Amino acid sequence: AAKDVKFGNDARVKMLRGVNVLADAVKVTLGPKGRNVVLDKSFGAPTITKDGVSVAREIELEDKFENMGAQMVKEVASKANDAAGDGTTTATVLAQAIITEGLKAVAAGMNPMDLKRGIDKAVTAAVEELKALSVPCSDSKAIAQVGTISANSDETVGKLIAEAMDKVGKEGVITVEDGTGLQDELDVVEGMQFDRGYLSPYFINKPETGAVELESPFILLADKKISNIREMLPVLEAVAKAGKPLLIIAEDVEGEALATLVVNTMRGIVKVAAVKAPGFGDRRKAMLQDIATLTGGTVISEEIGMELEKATLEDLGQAKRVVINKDTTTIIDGVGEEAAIQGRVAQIRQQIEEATSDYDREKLQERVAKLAGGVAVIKVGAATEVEMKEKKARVEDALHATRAAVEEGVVAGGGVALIRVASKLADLRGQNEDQNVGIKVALRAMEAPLRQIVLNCGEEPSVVANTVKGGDGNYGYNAATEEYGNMIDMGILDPTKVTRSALQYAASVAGLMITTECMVTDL
Amino acid sequence: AAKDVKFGNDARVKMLRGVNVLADAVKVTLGPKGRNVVLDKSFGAPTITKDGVSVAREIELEDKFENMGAQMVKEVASKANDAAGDGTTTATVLAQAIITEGLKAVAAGMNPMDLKRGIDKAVTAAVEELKALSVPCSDSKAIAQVGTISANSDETVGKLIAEAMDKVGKEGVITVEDGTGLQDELDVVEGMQFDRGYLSPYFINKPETGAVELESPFILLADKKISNIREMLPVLEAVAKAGKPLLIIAEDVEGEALATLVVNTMRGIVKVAAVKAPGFGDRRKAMLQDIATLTGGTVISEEIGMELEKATLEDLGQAKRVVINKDTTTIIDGVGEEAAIQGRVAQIRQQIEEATSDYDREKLQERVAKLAGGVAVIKVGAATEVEMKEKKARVEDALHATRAAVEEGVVAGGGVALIRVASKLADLRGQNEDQNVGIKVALRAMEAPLRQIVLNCGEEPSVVANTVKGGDGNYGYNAATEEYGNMIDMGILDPTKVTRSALQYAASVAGLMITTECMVTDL
Amino acid sequence: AAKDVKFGNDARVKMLRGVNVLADAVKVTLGPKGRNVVLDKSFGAPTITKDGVSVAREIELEDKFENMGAQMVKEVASKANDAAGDGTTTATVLAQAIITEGLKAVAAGMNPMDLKRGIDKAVTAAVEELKALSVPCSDSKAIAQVGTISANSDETVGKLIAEAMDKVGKEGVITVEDGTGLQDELDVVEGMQFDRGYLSPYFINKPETGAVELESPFILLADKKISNIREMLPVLEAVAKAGKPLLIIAEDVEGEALATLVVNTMRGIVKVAAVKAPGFGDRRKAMLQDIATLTGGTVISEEIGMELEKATLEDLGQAKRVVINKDTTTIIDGVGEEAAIQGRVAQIRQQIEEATSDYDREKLQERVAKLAGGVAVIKVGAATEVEMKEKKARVEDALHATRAAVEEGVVAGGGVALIRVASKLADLRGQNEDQNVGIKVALRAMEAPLRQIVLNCGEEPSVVANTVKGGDGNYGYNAATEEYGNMIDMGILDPTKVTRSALQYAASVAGLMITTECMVTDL
Ligand SMILES: Nc1ncnc2c1ncn2[C@@H]1O[C@H](COP(=O)(O)OP(=O)(O)OP(=O)(O)O)[C@@H](O)[C@H]1O
Ligand SMILES: Nc1ncnc2c1ncn2[C@@H]1O[C@H](COP(=O)(O)OP(=O)(O)OP(=O)(O)O)[C@@H](O)[C@H]1O
Ligand SMILES: Nc1ncnc2c1ncn2[C@@H]1O[C@H](COP(=O)(O)OP(=O)(O)OP(=O)(O)O)[C@@H](O)[C@H]1O
Ligand SMILES: [K+]
Ligand SMILES: [K+]
Ligand SMILES: [K+]
Ligand SMILES: [Mg+2]
Ligand SMILES: [Mg+2]
Ligand SMILES: [Mg+2]
Repeated sequence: AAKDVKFGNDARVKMLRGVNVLADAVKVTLGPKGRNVVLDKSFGAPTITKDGVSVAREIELEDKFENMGAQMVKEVASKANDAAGDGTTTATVLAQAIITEGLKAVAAGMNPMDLKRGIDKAVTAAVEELKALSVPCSDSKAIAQVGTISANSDETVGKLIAEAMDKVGKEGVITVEDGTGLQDELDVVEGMQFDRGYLSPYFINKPETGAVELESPFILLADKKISNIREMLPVLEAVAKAGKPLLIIAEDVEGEALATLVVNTMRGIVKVAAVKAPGFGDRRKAMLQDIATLTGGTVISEEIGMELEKATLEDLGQAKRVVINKDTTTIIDGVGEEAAIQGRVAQIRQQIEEATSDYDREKLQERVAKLAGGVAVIKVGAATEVEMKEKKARVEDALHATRAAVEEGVVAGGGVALIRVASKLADLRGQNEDQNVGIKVALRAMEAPLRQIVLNCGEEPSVVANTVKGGDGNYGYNAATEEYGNMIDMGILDPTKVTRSALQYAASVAGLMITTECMVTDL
Repeated sequence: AAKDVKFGNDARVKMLRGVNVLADAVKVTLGPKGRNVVLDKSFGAPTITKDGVSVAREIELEDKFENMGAQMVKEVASKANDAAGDGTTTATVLAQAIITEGLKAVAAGMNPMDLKRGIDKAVTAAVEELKALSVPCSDSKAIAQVGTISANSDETVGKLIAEAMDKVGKEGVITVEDGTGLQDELDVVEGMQFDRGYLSPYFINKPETGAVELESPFILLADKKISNIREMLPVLEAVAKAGKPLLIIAEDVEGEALATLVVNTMRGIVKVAAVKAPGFGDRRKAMLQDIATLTGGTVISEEIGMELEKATLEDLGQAKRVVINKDTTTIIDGVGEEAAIQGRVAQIRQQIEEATSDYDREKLQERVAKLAGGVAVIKVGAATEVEMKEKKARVEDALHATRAAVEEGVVAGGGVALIRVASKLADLRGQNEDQNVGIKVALRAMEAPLRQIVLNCGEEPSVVANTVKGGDGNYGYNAATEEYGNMIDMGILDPTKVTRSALQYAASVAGLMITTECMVTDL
Repeated sequence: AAKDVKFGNDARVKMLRGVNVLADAVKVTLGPKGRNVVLDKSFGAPTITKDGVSVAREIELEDKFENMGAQMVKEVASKANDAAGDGTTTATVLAQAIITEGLKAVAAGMNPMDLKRGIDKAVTAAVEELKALSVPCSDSKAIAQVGTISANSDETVGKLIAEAMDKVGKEGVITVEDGTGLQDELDVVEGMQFDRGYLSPYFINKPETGAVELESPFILLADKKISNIREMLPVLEAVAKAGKPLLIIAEDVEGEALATLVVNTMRGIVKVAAVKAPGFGDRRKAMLQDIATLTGGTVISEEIGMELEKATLEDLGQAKRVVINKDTTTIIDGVGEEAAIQGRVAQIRQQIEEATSDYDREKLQERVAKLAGGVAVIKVGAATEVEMKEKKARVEDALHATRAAVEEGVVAGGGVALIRVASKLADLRGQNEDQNVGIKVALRAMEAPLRQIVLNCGEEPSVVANTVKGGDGNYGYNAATEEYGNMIDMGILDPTKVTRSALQYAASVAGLMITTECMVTDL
């Protein structure tokens, strides 16, 4: 339609106003003294959340240019959540700081593309320095502390994540689920996990988490590809009568003749989903057989000659809970048979003892790790649904933070790591003066997380920032106890991946936004 | 769409205004001198109710932030009703008191997260002190008094509930249904009850009670699920000939080829429902056989070879009334042969006389308890429909309260138990000063139920609260007779579960609500 | 008419909003890095001013409660201007800080009357500590530095004021008036000054400074008070034909038959003013004789028999410029006769050498000091009228500040003195806790001038405030050079009277305002 076109400082201040609205709503949640945000939901009760990305996703403005800025900066929280699942508030705070300082430099007549280049150079240097001063979470062994910090100083959540990592392994699969009591529970049970996603965007359930849940579902397995509808239509009727939702693990499924027909068949009463099969050839068949044995099902094949028309409900597999996400799909609890599971584990161990191929060896080691470790389910204890959603979000944040910590390491929390890397980059220079000003903009924005943490505590951010900058190493400000000390010793640890990702995404988006002179939107 | 975003005290006062609107409407109903609320119904006559959750569910505000506050608080009454079925007004009163005091503390600069932690610590301590203060309802033997208090001092309702618990046992199943006369009736008849729910969210009938009623229905039983629904299609038409609702008890039934098709088939004249069967394997088959014998029906099986195509209406089961709820589904009066029921009971008793396995022992004991106890139906007597709805709500409250009393115990009513536990927690302290303020907020809110009860009587709540606090034990204030005395002696008994649940849910929601600094809603 | 009535926090936030509007407009002008405010004038060009009281007087809000707050704080700048003629921005900043912190304490449930009592106790203690901390400007001898600081670091203005004080004495009268060139001129000329005001409030000219000006005026002197109007009507006609404005000096004149008649006679072409004469009886006659000899005029008396009807234009006195103010009326330049002036001075000196009465001695010494010192005139040099008004305001501020400095002493500038006295009052306590919180409010608000000075420089106020508080003595922050050092050594000196008065007026008004629970205005 007809477009409103704005130029220069008018467009820039409107975009900054939108960025500020989103970033203020998100930044009120930063740190231990960060507060909560109520998001009105079109379905049911409002959501109370301390998660930056949840607040960011819900922000949309009446003013179109302000909304444009809000959406562009909301991309920062979205990317931070997608990458690290944590630090979305920090990423938003950093993006707002870079935007504000860069727009100030633009108003000083400097070339915004050179400012963007300086910001990018500073952020590359800072990512290198973050890697340099990162400390492995195996050496530090503070997975509980990382989980506690990421769960808003909830020591019980961090202890639970630490116990789950001690039980199913630091790389084992852990899933956060809604509990039934008022207490958080940890249950290590038998399950399977494969890194595959749903093949239909309309499969998403009523919750907007992006992943679908199947309660006591029906597992279907097939290594070959079927053509005719009427061949497996009686199987569709049998599934429709089993009472348990259908999850199909096949090589690949379209939506032209299967998803469209079923979506025109239902109004949404039963959630039927299909997933891809990791690997190919012999590996796909062997993983399918393992999944069938875990769930008590069977896998059809051309060589076997078994047809789906003769398949019964008892022949097919059954589970208790399945979580299907784009990144990773996990069958949480498949009944199957414990003796069968143990026998399959022993058989795969014997196969390891037999085979010698390097790729086969590593895939068999992955298989035995998946089977022996099982899954660990953390049931969130909460008296109400709003408390359940809040605590589950915090536990998922702690889970993501602990995974990122054991993957990439830890650094001093409370914004201290960014302060230290900015201090180490004081002598960084660019090609020209505008690049140097962009570098200074990035370095000053690197203090914004600590300053916002301190602002949320009601203290004076400049004094605390100066005291931290005057220190060295992991010296910083415990905002919970409102006192200075060694951040590592006090247990305030941030995953290096979370900090690095927040900085990188904030920098990319914000540096792009400071280079804008014109904005085109609808009237 | 575009979002209105509010921050700090403006958001908090709008949230509190919504909370106050909902809580005032709910709280006018508290205590013996509490009054009624008329809720306008889009269908039929308005509903007159003294039930806090009924008033709460009907509250929705034009202002969006006030509406958010109202919805969050309405969650308290919803959770209290779901858990204890009583005390929703007390839960709302407690939530409003916690929110008001906690928002006052937040306005005093206190960190709301620490206030929430202090509130949670105080509420955990008070739950412990309520458990300690609780007295078993078997020892006290005041089920009639509990039912009388929960029925708004209706001694006839309490006496009826006491007689029903004396006849079918304290754990026997009791259903409240509309009568035909102007007097309340108690009828102990043969029936069955299994803890299973409906498999379709659209199965809810015209009444919004959440449980569906089938009048003189037709019972269908099956332990195995056939593939295609066209096989029983003749049985479906045979059912469609006889105007009896079809309740199908099976292992599990989906809805994407049976419920969706039946929804597209009929417009809702006569209803058909499907439910799960308790147990699995042999236990499920035994339960289905028992239900069929109670209702005079038959159970199909693969081993038997009896196909549904040969099934007739006479072979299938039949009942007089069935109430299907998510928590528990009960067949009130299955139309079956009395001699057959007695013979089945004798055969089962012989099975106890033969069986010895501990799990089999307990399941057989449950079977004989369910069969011998039967069901007790309370026919609510009322001249008009509005009086019927009001009295039925009160009798359901009394039933829930008596169940909670025989389950978890009783305490002094009139808010005296919360006053006593708050007095016992005067020396409770948290980690810091804000946590201590949160504890004091929780303790002061624990007085709110008694104060609101006294306000509804027109007396001065502070004087009565001080007089009660100056006493000890079960000393409190009979608001019906407007005089002080031992609450247990005067029969003002509250179930411990009801009090504890009201406190826990009010605390969870209100503590989360005082921690909000930003609110995002539609414009 | 009909009244809008607001209560509690709604009234308080409206009042605070008005206070904030006025104080923000005023506070943008504080310190060496303070900027200017453009005030729209209904007559002619807008005025550009760095004066806090000029901005404050021009502020009036559409909202009535915000306007009430604005008027109440505008009283602070008005009182500071009336008392010290300087520090009105500091007084406004202090008042805003006291109001903000005190309203925060009121929102914390604290008694505002006790907060006001604590504020008053802290401010009394701080006035005492300022008196102790003050250093005489005779010992320091930094009148040039005081004038430079008060003229917004205009060293030329401070040097000019210092030269004028060296010439006509520190107590000699100095008048700032518009020049004709682009350079500031200092002219020590013969004149007189008596601490008397105009007898009519309608005499105020179009300029709003409150002091009327007569260009080349005609001086009339009289000691005896005649009754009728026709007696001096020939004198009035002689003045009307003379062409020079009339300034009458007498005992006392009403306005029933003279001011009203002269107001109705003309429309405002040439102004005619009447003023009191210093002293009484013989002293009044001697003062009138001295003034007449200075201006070349004559004084009528009953004993002399010289009637006003016989007075001629040559007999009456004449001057070149007259400025009349309520506080003090000064005849700037009267022609008279130099030989007559010298003869009168010698005669009065001989009278001193003759008489011996202590009161006569002191009055004669005052007379000879006034005659010998004469007057100093500072001609403000500016190319345009807007620059003229701005520079004249700054020179008048410097003049007032130098007078206050030689009267009451100096302290460290840049808000350092208030910081030091707040540090000294750290252990001050009141009767109760609310009084102690009021004391803390006053002590925190006494940091506001330095913090606003630093904010106007674009630096971080908390860091500079902490650095200054960590220092001792006159150590502070030169905001012009942006570096720390001894405030006295760098010549940043504030008159002790200016600082003390700003604190006292801010405290009185702000403490009264924090005690308000209801506001009544027009709708
Ligand atoms: N006690 C503490 N003292 C100081 N800083 C702390 C403390 N606890 C946590 N932090 C810091 O607060 C930040 C985490 O706050 P928060 O979890 O609200 O934001 P986030 O991780 O950036 O985003 P998200 O909302 O996506 O989780 C990290 O920088 C962490 O190191
Ligand atoms: N005669 C009485 N004297 C004093 N308190 C009484 C008396 N009768 C009942 N109460 C008290 O009144 C409260 C019950 O009020 P009411 O039943 O209206 O609300 P509720 O139990 O909170 O919730 P709901 O609306 O769901 O029933 C309990 O605290 C009970 O102990
Ligand atoms: N170079 C300087 N460094 C630090 N502080 C300074 C400097 N020059 C002046 N100041 C301080 O700035 C303040 C004067 O500011 P300003 O004159 O604008 O306001 P004011 O005196 O409060 O009122 P008004 O507007 O009526 O003159 C004093 O506290 C003075 O000591
Ligand atoms: K956050
Ligand atoms: K009620
Ligand atoms: K000023
Ligand atoms: Mg986090
Ligand atoms: Mg009740
Ligand atoms: Mg000044």
